Amino acid sequence: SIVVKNNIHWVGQRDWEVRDFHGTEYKTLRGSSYNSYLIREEKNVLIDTVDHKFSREFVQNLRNEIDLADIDYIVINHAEEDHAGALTELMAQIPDTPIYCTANAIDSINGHHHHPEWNFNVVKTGDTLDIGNGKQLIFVETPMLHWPDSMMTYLTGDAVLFSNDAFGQHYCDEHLFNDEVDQTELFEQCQRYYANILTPFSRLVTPKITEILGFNLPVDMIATSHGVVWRDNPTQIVELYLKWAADYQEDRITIFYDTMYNNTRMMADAIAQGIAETDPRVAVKIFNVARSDKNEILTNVFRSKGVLVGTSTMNNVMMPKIAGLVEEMTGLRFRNKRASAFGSHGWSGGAVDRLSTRLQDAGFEMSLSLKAKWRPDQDALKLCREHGREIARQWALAPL
Amino acid sequence: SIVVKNNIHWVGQRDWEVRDFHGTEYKTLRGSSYNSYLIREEKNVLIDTVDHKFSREFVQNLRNEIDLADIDYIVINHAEEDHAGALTELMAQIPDTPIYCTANAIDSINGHHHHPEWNFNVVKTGDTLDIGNGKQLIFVETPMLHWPDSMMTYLTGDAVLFSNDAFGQHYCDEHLFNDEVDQTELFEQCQRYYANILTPFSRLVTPKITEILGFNLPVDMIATSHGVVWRDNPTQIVELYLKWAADYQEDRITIFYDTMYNNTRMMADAIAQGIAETDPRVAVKIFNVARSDKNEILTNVFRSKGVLVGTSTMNNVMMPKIAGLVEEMTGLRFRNKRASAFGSHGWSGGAVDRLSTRLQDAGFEMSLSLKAKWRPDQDALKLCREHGREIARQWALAPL
Ligand SMILES: Cc1cc2nc3c(=O)[nH]c(=O)nc-3n(C[C@H](O)[C@H](O)[C@H](O)COP(=O)(O)O)c2cc1C
Ligand SMILES: Cc1cc2nc3c(=O)[nH]c(=O)nc-3n(C[C@H](O)[C@H](O)[C@H](O)COP(=O)(O)O)c2cc1C
Ligand SMILES: [Fe+3]
Ligand SMILES: [Fe+3]
Ligand SMILES: [O]
Ligand SMILES: [O]
Repeated sequence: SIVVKNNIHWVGQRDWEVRDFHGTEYKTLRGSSYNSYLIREEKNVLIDTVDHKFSREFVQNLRNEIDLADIDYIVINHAEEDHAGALTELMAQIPDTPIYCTANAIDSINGHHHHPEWNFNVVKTGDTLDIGNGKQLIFVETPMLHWPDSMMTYLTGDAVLFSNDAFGQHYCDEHLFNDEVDQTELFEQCQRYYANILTPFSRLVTPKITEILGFNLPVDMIATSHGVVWRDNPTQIVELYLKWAADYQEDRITIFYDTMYNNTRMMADAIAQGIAETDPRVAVKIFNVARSDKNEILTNVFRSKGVLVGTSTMNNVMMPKIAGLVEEMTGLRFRNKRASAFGSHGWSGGAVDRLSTRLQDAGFEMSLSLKAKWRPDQDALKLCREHGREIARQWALAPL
Repeated sequence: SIVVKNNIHWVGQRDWEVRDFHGTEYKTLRGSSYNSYLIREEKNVLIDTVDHKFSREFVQNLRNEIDLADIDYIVINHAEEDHAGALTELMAQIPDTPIYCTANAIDSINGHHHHPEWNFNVVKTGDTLDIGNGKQLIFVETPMLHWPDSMMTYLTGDAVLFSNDAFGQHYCDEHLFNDEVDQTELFEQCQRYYANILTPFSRLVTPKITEILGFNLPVDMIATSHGVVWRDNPTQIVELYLKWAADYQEDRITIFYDTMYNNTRMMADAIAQGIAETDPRVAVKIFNVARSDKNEILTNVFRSKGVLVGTSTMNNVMMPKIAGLVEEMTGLRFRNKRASAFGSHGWSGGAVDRLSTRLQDAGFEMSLSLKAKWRPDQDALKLCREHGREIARQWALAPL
């Protein structure tokens, strides 16, 4: 274990190896950690657990810290596999230990573990749990941030906000605190996490933060369920979350596509040239969805004012990886972003129009599409380059 | 080179390494070959070329066989990259050599190579090209089998049908003829090819074969553009194509899904049990689309009377790999097949209904969906098992 502050002990698990989250839809290229906390005051309180893969390690490590029978309360901020996976193993040893969680958490905990006989205590925003020595826990409901059952737990005196998933990131490191790790890598993992997971709930982020700020609770540390404990200027990640939630965009355009004979790739590169020579302020990124990291593509979409998506026509429809990515973007609900579909075809085509419609269905404001037949010659490449110019002029944040 | 028959020389290229075709949408697990043929009678005729990766090897190997200036005619059955990729390199040495192809091939050849100054000769069904010694080429147009430009070339006397893509397969072997290779592996690669490439054009296969049969042309060998030369009972692959084109299905059900916490997987396995204990005649296959070979999944769909597709709800939509696969199936146009969508959800769900609709859009006859919340308990697994029973009864090819 590691001392977070005073009697707050980190009893979690580092994961140097993990690469796949949520099936294979989130790639953790820098590993992750599953943060669990044991508070030892007059009462002993366990906050969350860890991923099911480390269930036996978690309980054994917990035994080394404390007699399991001496644990008074268990707090479940969020009943996802990677935080509540070792719960069954733990409750098998101490089945009478009370669990404090939201009403929705009773449904999600019972939904996986199938042990409704456990002693649940529904908490709502403002509810308190005294743990002695003048300290108490204050619970804050945060539904759909990012699950119906989600909440945060605040510890008075020590002024530590146990935020669970919120403000966390998938970043594995031997050091626990934010000021002890690589700042660039930390930011990248934080932004990657928000972009790929929290984007659809951005409308809920600012009101909830505003609500919490109204509570006037001092914050010395933010202890999340993933990655570092924020202790040095801890509200920096809160400020980032406020920025990211406001339909975030930079002067940036992301271009991605799939291609069978590189015809659409040729179009994509020419489009990029047209943009770059029209608006020097715009940053451009290009990805082949079949050869690139999907989560990196989505992080760039999140960062972009607009996107261009390319596909050739394959059996009268679009290429499947493009269809898959557009479906996923539809779920993420990007806002105030623009889009244009492009691609090559052999005869009757149709995938470009089909893609433009689905981009619109995903919530993008659509500009005109760009089409070409077979491999673009010099004349066709000029048209693609002109398309990039036209797009750059239209999507300009400012004149010229 | 290798002697196919008499003065017909195989001047193609084996590809032991290739794993990706059409971007990454076709996995060639047993490599492939690109078959090109040089006929040396009174006239010298080159039939097709090879993939662009082996362009320099192709021309050099061709030089070792014949003075390039002595090549009289070039026949392009089909102007796809993997057959016309070395054409530019070749025509750079012999630019005056006439090219015989369909009208649509002029558009596809010029579409990639951008050399309209080449000497094209449009051929249509029944047209002939005398090459001396009492032998002639007879051309047969086969539009949308599988490209607009596609055709076949028949050589009289030797009775060899140069079928290009048709009846071919991605199977790399040192031996050239069908009777010299592993028969099981040959069948598997043949069926994999038809299922993943030719399925949407099945309605065109039987009429074209019937037309060709009416020509009463003797067939000693079928020399395709991929894999083996059919010399021993060569029409066996034609008979397979007739079977496969007739909305082919076996008493088989394919189940595939994606899952984040294995909840949908649990449903899939229970569904399979219900099927197996209801109808012993049905063969069942189960795939996780994120962990399986996509082309194998599609080959099984092709072989199946029906499918069940699983997804959990992810940000109010379906999992992207499932969305991608359903798009691809929409393009393949499977016929006379049934489907049922299933999956787990956390709260409001919606992906199962969404998937059922898109399966219907893909052309499947839909049965009722199966839904469950979080991880299925014993009661829920009984319902899933009952769903498999109900599906097995409904999709029964015969009573009981
Ligand atoms: C398997 C396959 C299916 C195709 N289906 C269509 C089609 O349905 N309609 C069409 O216009 N072109 C079709 N084409 C032609 C491609 O769209 C054309 O080659 C395009 O220029 C390739 O673009 P890309 O290199 O970006 O993949 C198909 C090509 C392949 C290889
Ligand atoms: C990233 C993520 C997003 C989710 N979005 C939804 C949703 O929008 N609606 C819903 O009902 N459940 C949602 N869920 C809950 C899952 O559908 C639920 O956990 C389901 O039982 C998982 O099924 P699986 O194990 O087959 O993936 C979401 C879960 C995750 C991890
Ligand atoms: Fe988490
Ligand atoms: Fe081919
Ligand atoms: O999580
Ligand atoms: O091909």
